[PDB]
Amino acid sequence: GYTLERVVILSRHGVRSPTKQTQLMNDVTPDKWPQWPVKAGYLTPRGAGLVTLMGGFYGDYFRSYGLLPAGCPADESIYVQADVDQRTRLTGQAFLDGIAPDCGLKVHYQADLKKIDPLFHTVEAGVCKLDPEKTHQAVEKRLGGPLNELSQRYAKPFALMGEVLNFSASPYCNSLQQKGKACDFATFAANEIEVNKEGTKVSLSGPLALSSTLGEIFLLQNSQAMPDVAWNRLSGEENWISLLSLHNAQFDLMAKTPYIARHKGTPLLQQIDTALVLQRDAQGQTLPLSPQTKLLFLGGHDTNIANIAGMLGANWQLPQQPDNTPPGGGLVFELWQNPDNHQRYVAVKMFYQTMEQLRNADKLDLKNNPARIVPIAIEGCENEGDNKLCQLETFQKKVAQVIEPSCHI
Repeated sequence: GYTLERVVILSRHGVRSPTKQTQLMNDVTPDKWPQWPVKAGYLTPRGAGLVTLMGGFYGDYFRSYGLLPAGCPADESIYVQADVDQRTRLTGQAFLDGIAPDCGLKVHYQADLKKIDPLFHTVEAGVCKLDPEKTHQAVEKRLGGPLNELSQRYAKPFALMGEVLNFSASPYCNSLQQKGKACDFATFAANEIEVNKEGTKVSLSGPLALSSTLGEIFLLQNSQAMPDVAWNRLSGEENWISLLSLHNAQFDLMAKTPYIARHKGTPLLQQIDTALVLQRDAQGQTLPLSPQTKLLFLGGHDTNIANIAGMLGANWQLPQQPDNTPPGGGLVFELWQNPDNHQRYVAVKMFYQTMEQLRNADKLDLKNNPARIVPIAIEGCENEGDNKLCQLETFQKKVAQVIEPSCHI
């Protein structure tokens, strides 16, 4: 039986309200968008509740492998570091409240909340720049051709989005008709990538970008347990998968394309790796970890998970969760050891709540209703057995190959 030595969780924050509403999001449907109980982008109180339920599951799971004891953890054995946003801070705290209730443990974060954290937003912080030509070339290579082919590649999902929106009856469609254009949702505008002149932001505009945002909104509505999701026009598991495939495609192109992913993800990959093996003074280990550290939780974003997955050549689909980087989901790194020969191994898993588990705020447990756990294959690793184990030396080698040296924190 192998020993679980240490764990790093790269978590998305929990259920949040939508990002700020734009005129375009309004104009592509005749219907009114449901209002939310919190400011744009904030974790909702129900979202914090769900994260706490997941924290409880994490606690049950890790305690089953003796990583943490019963009751309050040994001090300094869990470290929780969050990005500066409300949704990430509060997710970190909701996690602790679940995994170690009434233990006085606290989320930690950057001293100045009014500045970007380069660990979570490396390119934004100017650590390293994206070159516009290389970015365009890389996203072509990822996609397998020009952006105009997205309309065919995702024809059925785009048609479904237009249906869900009732796009044909929308102000945007009328503006097309008045110029003598048809109202094909897939081609309402061009898909275009823009790298700013500083090389500190890459943005996508057009139908894929919009559809990625809107599909997430619907998924959030459902996860928040709002009574009317997508105006009652979105039903069925395959429709959910198809609609969210636009969102996942947008994350693949904009966040997993290795040129972009390695620039954005180097600091987090190094922090993960160095925490996992507990090389406390190695380059890229940015946190005041103790020798007794057993578990690091990193409270971040879907983009962070995607960046890491793109660096590591990881790709997945989550049963009963159509967003690959879902609310409250965590990309979990486990260090295992064979006590017989001392060989160590890394395992990578997505831990997540299904749509139904989020909507119904299901209490989670190891036996009857567990969070879902999906083992993740890593490109160039042994991926051996059901747990897809990578030999530690192989994993360390892979990390060293895919980091961008210029993007060290």
